[PDB]
Amino acid sequence: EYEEITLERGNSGLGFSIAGGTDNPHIGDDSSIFITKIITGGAAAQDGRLRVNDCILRVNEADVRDVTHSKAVEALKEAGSIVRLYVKRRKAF
Repeated sequence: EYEEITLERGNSGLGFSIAGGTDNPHIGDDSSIFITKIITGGAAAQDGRLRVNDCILRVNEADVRDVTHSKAVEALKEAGSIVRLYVKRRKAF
């Protein structure tokens, strides 16, 4: 099951936060950064944005799995007006 979320841009804090660590905070093999928390009180929360805690599959139709910490923050922010995130979840066991 996959559900894409197309939210609008912000200005200085959409409302949701993200965590990452490819080569900025500490060395690592997995560049794919994950979400930490969705802070209510922003364009993101206003339109929606659920509580995430994992890495996104793609951003703005492009995979941002090739970034650093400061790049990921900008990869979204600099994504443009409307930002669309795709997330898929497979069922098993």
